[PDB]
Amino acid sequence: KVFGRCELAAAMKRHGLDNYRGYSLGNWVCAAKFESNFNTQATNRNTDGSTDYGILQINSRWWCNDGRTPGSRNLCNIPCSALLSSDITASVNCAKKIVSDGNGMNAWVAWRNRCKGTDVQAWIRGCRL
Ligand SMILES: [Au+]
Ligand SMILES: [Cl-]
Ligand SMILES: [Cl-]
Ligand SMILES: [Cl-]
Repeated sequence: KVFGRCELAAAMKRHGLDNYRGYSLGNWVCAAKFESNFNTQATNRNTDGSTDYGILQINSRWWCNDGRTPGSRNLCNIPCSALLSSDITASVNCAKKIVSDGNGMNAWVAWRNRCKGTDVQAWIRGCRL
């Protein structure tokens, strides 16, 4: 599913992601933007042979199982394909565990590169939450 900007922002809230580990909601929406352009079915291979899955490009090297990433963990105890659902509970459960990993949102290279320090509130502009 391709979520609307406000649509995702509200789903993320209801799921507790907003101010999670102290990252304000527009940090998340910003991250989802640049990782997946809001598309839950987004998949992307990395040079190391692992793949990133879904709305937040959760990586099969440590977080989920895809059956093809050699030497890999499944910290979120889920098959990577559940990270492609239209309901984002699974990706969000997993992202909670990733951002609690010690480096916060830096774990999303794209967040650090494109959202970190910018005016994130702009991503939840005009939304009814
Ligand atoms: Au959801
Ligand atoms: Cl594997
Ligand atoms: Cl949802
Ligand atoms: Cl932090």
